[PDB]
Amino acid sequence: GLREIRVHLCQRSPGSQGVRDFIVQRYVELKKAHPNLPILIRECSEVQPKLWARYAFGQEKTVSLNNLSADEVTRAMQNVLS
Amino acid sequence: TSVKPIFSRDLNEAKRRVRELYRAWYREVPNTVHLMQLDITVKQGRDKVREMFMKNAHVTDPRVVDLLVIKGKMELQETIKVWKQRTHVMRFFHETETPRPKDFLSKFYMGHDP
Amino acid sequence: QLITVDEKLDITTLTGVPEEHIKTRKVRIFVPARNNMQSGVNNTKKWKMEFDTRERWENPLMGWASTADPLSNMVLTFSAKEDAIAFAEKNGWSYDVEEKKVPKPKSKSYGANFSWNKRTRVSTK
Amino acid sequence: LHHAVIPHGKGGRSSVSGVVATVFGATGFLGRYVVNHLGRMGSQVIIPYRCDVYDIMHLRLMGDLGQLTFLEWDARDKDSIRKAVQHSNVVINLIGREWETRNFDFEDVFVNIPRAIAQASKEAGVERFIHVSHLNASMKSSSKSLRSKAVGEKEVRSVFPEAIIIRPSDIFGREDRFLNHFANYKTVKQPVYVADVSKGIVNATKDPDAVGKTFAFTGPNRYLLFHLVKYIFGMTTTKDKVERIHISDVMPTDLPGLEDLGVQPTPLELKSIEVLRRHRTTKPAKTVNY
Amino acid sequence: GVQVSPSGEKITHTGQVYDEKDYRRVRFVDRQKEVNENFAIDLIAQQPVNEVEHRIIACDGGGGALGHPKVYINLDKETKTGTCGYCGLQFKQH
Amino acid sequence: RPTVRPRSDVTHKQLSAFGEYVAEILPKYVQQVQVSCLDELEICIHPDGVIPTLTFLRDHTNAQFKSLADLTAVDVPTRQNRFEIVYNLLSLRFNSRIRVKTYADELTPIDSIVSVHIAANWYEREVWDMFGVFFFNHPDLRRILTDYGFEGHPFRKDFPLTGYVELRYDDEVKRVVAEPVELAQEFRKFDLNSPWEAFPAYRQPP
Amino acid sequence: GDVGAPMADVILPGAAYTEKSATYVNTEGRAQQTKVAVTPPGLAREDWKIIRALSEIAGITLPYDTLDQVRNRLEEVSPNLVRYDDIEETNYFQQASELAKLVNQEVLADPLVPPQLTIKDFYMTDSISRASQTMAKCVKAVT
Ligand SMILES: NC(=O)C1=CN([C@@H]2O[C@H](COP(=O)(O)OP(=O)(O)OC[C@H]3O[C@@H](n4cnc5c(N)ncnc54)[C@H](OP(=O)(O)O)[C@@H]3O)[C@@H](O)[C@H]2O)C=CC1
Ligand SMILES: [Zn+2]
Repeated sequence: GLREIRVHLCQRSPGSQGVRDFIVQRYVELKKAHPNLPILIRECSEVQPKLWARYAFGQEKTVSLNNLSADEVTRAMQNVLS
Repeated sequence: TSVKPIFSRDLNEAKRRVRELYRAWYREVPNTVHLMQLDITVKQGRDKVREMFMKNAHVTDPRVVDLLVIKGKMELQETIKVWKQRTHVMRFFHETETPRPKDFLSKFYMGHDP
Repeated sequence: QLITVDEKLDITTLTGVPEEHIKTRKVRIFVPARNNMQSGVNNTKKWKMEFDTRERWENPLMGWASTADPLSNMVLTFSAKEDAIAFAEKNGWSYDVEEKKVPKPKSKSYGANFSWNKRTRVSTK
Repeated sequence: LHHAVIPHGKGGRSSVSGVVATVFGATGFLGRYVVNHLGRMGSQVIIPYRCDVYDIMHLRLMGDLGQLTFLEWDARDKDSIRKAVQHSNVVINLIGREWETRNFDFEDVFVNIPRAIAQASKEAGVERFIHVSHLNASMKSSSKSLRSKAVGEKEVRSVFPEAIIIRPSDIFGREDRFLNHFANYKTVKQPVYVADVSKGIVNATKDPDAVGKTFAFTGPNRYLLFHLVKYIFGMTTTKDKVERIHISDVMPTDLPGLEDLGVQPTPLELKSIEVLRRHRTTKPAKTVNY
Repeated sequence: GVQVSPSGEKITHTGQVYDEKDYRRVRFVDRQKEVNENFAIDLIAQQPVNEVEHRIIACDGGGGALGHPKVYINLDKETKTGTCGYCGLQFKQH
Repeated sequence: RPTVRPRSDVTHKQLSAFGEYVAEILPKYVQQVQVSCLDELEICIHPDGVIPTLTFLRDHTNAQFKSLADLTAVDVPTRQNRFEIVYNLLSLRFNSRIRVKTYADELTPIDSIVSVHIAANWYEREVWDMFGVFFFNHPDLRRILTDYGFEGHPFRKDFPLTGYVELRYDDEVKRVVAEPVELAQEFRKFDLNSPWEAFPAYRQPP
Repeated sequence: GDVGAPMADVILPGAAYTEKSATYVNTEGRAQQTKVAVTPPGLAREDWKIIRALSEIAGITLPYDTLDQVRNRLEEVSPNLVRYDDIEETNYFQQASELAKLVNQEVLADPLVPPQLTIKDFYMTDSISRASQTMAKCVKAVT
C-alpha cells in the first residue's frame, strides 16, 4: 500500500545525471497518470541519489541511484510503483 | 602523526603497568576497610575498582594510559598512607544521591534532561 | 625515541569532567555578532566557543536565579576556527560551527545626493 | 497548581520539589531522616516543636536556606495547629511514645491528637495526610499502645478518608530503642531501616497511587528473637516495652508493601555493624519462617 | 501608604503581595513582614512646584556635592511642568 | 612628565646584549629572545633545554642567576602547545632578573629541575595539580593545594569557576558527602570588553 | 491559549521559539535554526519530545531520542533542512508549467485585495502579537 515517493538527488554531479534525465523525460506523464500520489522531488548538494518510497503503516525502502542511467532509473521507479 | 612518548612505547607495556597497578590496589583494598571503619564489603570495594578501571578501557594512547597510571598511583599513595579519610573514599559510591534515570520518559516527566 | 600514534586525540578521561557534562551537551563555535547599538568592530575579531543553555529557575526565598549547570558562564576565546574545533574534538564535545559573516564592500558617493537625473537625490542636507 | 509549587530544579539541596510538608514528630528518631529526605530535594518543611531550641538544631543544616520553618506549638493548644497545617499540601504525623507520662496517655497521643491534626488539615484544605503506626496494630493486643494505634487509624480515616496509613515493624538505626535497648545489658521478628521507611514516606508524598491505602514496611528477612539477640551480643525498663518485644511480627497478606513505593529493603546484616560498634569495648543469623 | 490585602498582608511601595493561595506566607507566621511606610511617590507629590523667571533652570538637589549631577531643564511648555529625572522636583516658567 | 613613567635605556641595552650573549652561547635550545618596554628580558626555549639553560644561568660566572623567584604555568587554549611554563630567576651579584619560558601540552611533559633549584619541589607539584602538567624525575608529585579525591585541573581555562561538585554534611550517613553543584544565585557573566580599539600599537592585521 | 485551546479536550503546553532549538525556513529555502535562550515556563516541554514520549506510551516507540537524530530524520525526508544558511538552486519550472497548463479553472470577478491594508493590521497577526500589551498601545495610537 504505497503512500508516498520521494526522490533525493543532486546537481552538477555524475551520480544524478540519470535522475535529471528521468525528471525531464518521465515525470509529467507519471503525475498525470497517478495525480493523487505525492512525488517529492528534493535536490541538494553532494549527496548520493536515493528513492525513499513510503508504504501504508510506517515503513519505507530506499535504493541508491548513483552512476545509474535514465532507463535504469525508470526501471527502478516502475519496480517500486509495482 | 609521530609523537614523543611517556613511560611506554606501546599499549602492551602500558597494559602491564596497568596490571601491576591493579595488583597493588586489589591487594591493598581490605586494609582500608579495616583501618578506617567503612561499612562496605571487600566485594563491593573490588567491584568498584574493576568498574573504575573499565571506565577507561576504550583508551588507546600509551600516553593517556601512563598518565592514568600515574594518577592511580597518586591515589593509592594517598590511601595506603592514611591521608584520605572515610569521607574521601566513600565519595566513590554516591550513597546520597539518585542518578539521572536512563529513560527518555523518566527524564521528560520531571525535567528538560536530554 | 619517537613513537607513532596516529589515532584521534582524546583527553576526556584526564579532564575529569563527567559523562553528563561531556556527552549530554552541545557546543557552539562562532563570532559574536556586532551590537547594532554600537559601530565598533573590535569584538568581531576573535572566535568564541560557548555551550547550550539550561534551566535557570527562581529561588523561593529571595527570587534569585538558580542553576545546576556549571558551564553556563563558560566562554572560550580563539584566534582560529581550526584551533577552536581541535579543542572541541580534543575535549569530546559535539559542536556546531558558524561562519564569519563579513559585511560587503559598498560604493559611497557624496555626490550622488545631488544628481540631476537619479533618485538618490536627497531632500534634506 | 500555583507557580510557587512547580518542581523546578535537578533534585538537589537548592532546588524546588513542590512539596510543602508540615511534619509533626521531627525532634525524634524517624523525623531526623524524614526531614533530611524532604529537604535534600528542595522541599518546604514546617516543623512544630515543643522542645527547647537546643534540641532542634540538628535539623537546621539538612535543608537549604529558607526551606525550614521552625515554630512552636502545644498539643493541648488548638489554634497552634492551624498555623502549621495551613500553607501546606502534605501533612505527616510521626508522634508516639514508648511509655506513658502524667499529662499524655496512649489514648491522647495516638487517638485524640492525630484526630485534631487531620481535622485541621481538612479544614485548611491540604491534599495529603500520612500517618504512621505499628505493624502489629490490633485491638487484641497485650500492649494497649497497639490498641490505641488501631483505634486512632480508624479515628483518622473517619475525618480524612483519603489518608495514608503506614505500618512498619521494629525499626533499627542509630539512636534507636531496639538494638540499643537489647545491647544495653516462639517470637519471630522482621525489622526495617529508618532509611527505607523515610524513603517510602517521602515517595508516597508525591506518588499518586498511595491515597486511601495502607502499607506494611517490613524487612527482607525474619529472625527468631533468640538468634537475633545472640547476634547482637556476638557483634558487640517498661512493661509495655517488654510486651511489644514479646510479640512476633505478622506476615501481612497482599497488603501494599515497601517495594510498591519503589524502595528496596536494606538487610540488617549490613547496618548492624555500623549501629553496634559504639557498644563495644562473626557469622550471620539463619533466616527462617516460623 | 501601606494598605492591607484580603489575606491581611501589607502592600509595599512596589505592589508585592503573596497571593492568598501562596505557601510562601509561612515565613511570616509568628513573625512580621518588614515594610517601609514612607512612600516617596507621595512624599515628593507633597512638595510644591518651583517657579522661575528663566526658561532654562539648573538642578543639583541642594549642596553642590551631596546632591546629584547638575542637570538643565527647559520650561518652554507652559502646558506641564519641568521635572528632574534625579530628584523628582518640578519647575515652572511663571 | 609627572603622570608618565620614566624610561631608562641603559637597562634595555644591557639586557639586549645579554640576550645576544645567551642566544649565541646556546643557539640550540633557544628561540624568541625579547626585551620589553619596561626593561624585562624573556628568553623562550625548547622543552629539551630546561636543565642546560638553568644550569648555565646559575653557574656561569657572568650570570650567577641563583634564586628561583618563581615557577608558573599559563593556559592559552588556542595554540597546540597550550601550557606556557615560566621560570622567573634572580641574580644578586648583578641585581638582575630574567624570565625563561618554554611550552607544553597534555601528554607532553617537562623535565624537572629539583637538581638545579630545590625550590621547585613544590612549585612543580602545584603546576601538576592546577594545570595538569607532568614532570619527569620528580621524587614526589601529588595533590598539594586541592582535596585528596579532587578530579580535575582547575586553573585551566575550560574548568568552570564554581566547579563540578559541592560538599555538605548529611545526618543519615554522618559524613561530609559530595554532590553536584546547585547554586541559589548563578554567577553573573558581565560582558565588558569594548567594541572600540584602545591600543593601535597592538592592532593585528586582518 | 488564544482560539483553539478553549475548544480543546486535552491541552499539552509547549515551548516558543525563544525556548527551543528548532529549524525554520524562509520563502527562499534558507534553513535556519534558533538557539535556546530561556527554558520553558513550568511544565512546558519541547514539542518533539512530547510527541516522542506520547508514541512511546502508546506503543509506537519512535526511533528519535535526540535532536541530532531528529535532524538526521529531517535529512532523510528532505536533505536541505540541515544545510543551514545555504540556498539550493532549482531547475524544473519547465516541467512545472508543462503540467500546470492542463488545469482548467476560471478566475472570478471580485478583485484581489490584500488583508493588510493599513499599519493598523500589521500588528496583531499571531497569538504572540495578540498577547502583547504593547501592540495594543500601537493599534490604539494609530486609530
Ligand atoms: N521504632 C518502632 O519501634 C516503630 C515506631 N513506629 C512509629 O514511629 C514513630 C516515631 O518513632 P520515634 O521516632 O522513635 O518517636 P521519637 O520518640 O523518636 O520522637 C517522636 C516524637 O514524638 C513527639 N512526641 C511524643 N509524645 C508527645 C507529646 N505527648 N506531645 C508532643 N510531642 C510528643 C516528640 O517530640 P519531642 O522530642 O519534641 O518531645 C518526639 O520528637 C512513632 O509515631 C511510632 O508510632 C511505628 C512502628 C515501629
Ligand atoms: Zn534634581
